[PDB]
Amino acid sequence: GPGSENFSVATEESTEPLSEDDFDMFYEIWEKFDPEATQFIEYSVLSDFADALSEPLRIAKPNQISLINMDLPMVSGDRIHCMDILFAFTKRVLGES
Repeated sequence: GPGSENFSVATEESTEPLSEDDFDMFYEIWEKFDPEATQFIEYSVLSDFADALSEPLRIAKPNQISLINMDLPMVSGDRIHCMDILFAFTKRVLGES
């Protein structure tokens, strides 16, 4: 066996504010607006989706002003992609401003 008891110089345990339960909750609520699993929704229902989540991924209604102030893309000029919505919603929690 090695010396100096602990024998290492580093660790592998990550440090972030989110958990697996946040992403599971996101995908559970996502299916209510994209039951076809296309990975897209319209901006006309993005505000209902934003209010359907649990905290912290929630943006409590009225939320249209918050969505307008995000750097959210569009894929068509009227729809948005699942991962890009997720990113814009977690950006607040992560403190990336």
